[PDB]
Amino acid sequence: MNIVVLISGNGSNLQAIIDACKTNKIKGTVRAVFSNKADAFGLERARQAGIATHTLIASAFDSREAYDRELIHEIDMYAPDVVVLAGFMRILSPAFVSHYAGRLLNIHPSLLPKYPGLHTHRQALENGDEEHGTSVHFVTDELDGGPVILQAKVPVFAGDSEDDITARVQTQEHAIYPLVISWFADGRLKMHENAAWLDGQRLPPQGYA
Amino acid sequence: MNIVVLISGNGSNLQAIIDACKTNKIKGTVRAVFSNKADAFGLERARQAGIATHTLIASAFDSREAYDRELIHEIDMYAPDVVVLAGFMRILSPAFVSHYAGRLLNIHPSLLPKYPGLHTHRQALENGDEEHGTSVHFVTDELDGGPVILQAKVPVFAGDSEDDITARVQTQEHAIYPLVISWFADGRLKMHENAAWLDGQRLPPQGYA
Ligand SMILES: Nc1nc(O)c2cc(C[C@@](O)(CNCC(=O)N[C@@H]3O[C@H](COP(=O)(O)O)[C@@H](O)[C@H]3O)c3ccc(C(=O)N[C@@H](CCC(=O)O)C(=O)O)cc3)ccc2n1
Ligand SMILES: Nc1nc(O)c2cc(C[C@@](O)(CNCC(=O)N[C@@H]3O[C@H](COP(=O)(O)O)[C@@H](O)[C@H]3O)c3ccc(C(=O)N[C@@H](CCC(=O)O)C(=O)O)cc3)ccc2n1
Repeated sequence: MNIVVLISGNGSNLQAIIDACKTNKIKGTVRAVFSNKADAFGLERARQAGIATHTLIASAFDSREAYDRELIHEIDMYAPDVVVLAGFMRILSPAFVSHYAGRLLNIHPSLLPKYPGLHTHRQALENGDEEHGTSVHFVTDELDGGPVILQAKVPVFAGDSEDDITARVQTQEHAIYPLVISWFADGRLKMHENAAWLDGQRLPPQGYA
Repeated sequence: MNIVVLISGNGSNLQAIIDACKTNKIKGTVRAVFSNKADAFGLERARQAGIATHTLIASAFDSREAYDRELIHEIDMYAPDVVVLAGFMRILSPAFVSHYAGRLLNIHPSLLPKYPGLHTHRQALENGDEEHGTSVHFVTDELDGGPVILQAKVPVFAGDSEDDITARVQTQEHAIYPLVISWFADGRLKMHENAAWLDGQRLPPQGYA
């Protein structure tokens, strides 16, 4: 079970994945870590774990197509069974999505379909939401990004700051992302016809419940 | 690509495999190492590499069936895509072979079908063979042990001690076992109907040539 993780920053989710592989909770290994930002601390987490790292900077390519062409080329050297987006903040082209159809995962910090874009925590707090959360989903060419596999909700209280909420959501992420990856590694989770199936059961719109 | 290696001694072949996974020559990872001997140095090589180790001593079991039942139970916790026998000096039962059918590899220190048993080096020298070598094969419940995938031959000269020939063959082992495993990891090597196939072609009785 070869895992390739794509990141853009801190890498706390990447770390939770690395940790779960080490305990064998995830019966697999992170073979390589890719980042579109050279200064991402996630690259350091990978280097300290003895994991191969690669960085592709946008300015080194003259088109989004060329960038993804090289990205696919480099990722495939590791023969990934699953490609995991963990804080990767760069849109992946349809060609990339198709190439890894059914084996591309993403984690989005909101209770989809709400706040499908950027600044999710900011929006939750400013709109005074009572609940917030995160969603792990299969990435497809669909307009909504793909079928949700699992969500985690967290309460939002009056005094909470954006950092308070962000950290609270990330704690859930560190738990559900490795869990979802373990379901995939175990062959229990599969994507088919733009739908997520767990243990042969078609999952509802907001994931396993 | 999860690899589980079974050993009984030194572990030099295990090391060559670990090294090839590290360089990504083998697009996979050794997830666990099993030994039927607590004193095997190979276990130290594994521990130093941060690889989970397990030892199953024969005296702790009252039947070959019970021993293999536990071995299967423990190996499966790592969800191996390939089980690699590298110096494992204990016969595996038909149930074990069947359980890992098509994904069980072994390396034998002789140019099969010659000297299919023990003390191969001793025999090659005593009979005055001008050639000796090693054979990697898929393990099946057949009388010959399974289809040969690849062999490596070494010349034998007058004046060579059993230690000389053994070391010479060992050098070839370290080259061909990781190669064969890389072919399996790349999806190029498959076992179909007790025969070995590389790139869709049925391999010769004595392996790839
Ligand atoms: N085909 C496809 N489909 C999706 O659904 C994608 C989903 C994402 C993630 C995200 O929705 C943010 N949605 C995901 C998100 O916010 N991820 C959160 O990250 C944290 C990481 O924590 P950690 O590092 O401690 O683990 C975690 O808590 C995790 O939940 C998304 C979308 C667009 C852009 C973007 O327009 N980028 C511009 C550049 C912008 C700029 O740099 O200025 C571009 O030109 O491509 C960036 C991110 C990225 C690529 C995708 N690609
Ligand atoms: N079903 C099945 N089929 C096969 O073909 C098997 C093939 C083997 C390997 C071997 O042929 C030795 N043939 C293989 C062999 O000699 N391996 C060589 O080892 C070196 C390791 O180097 P390294 O450690 O530095 O990497 C390398 O150069 C490598 O090629 C074989 C045969 C019989 C016995 C045995 O009768 N054992 C008794 C007694 C056990 C005891 O005393 O405890 C038993 O009761 O089971 C053991 C090994 C083991 C289990 C098998 N099981």
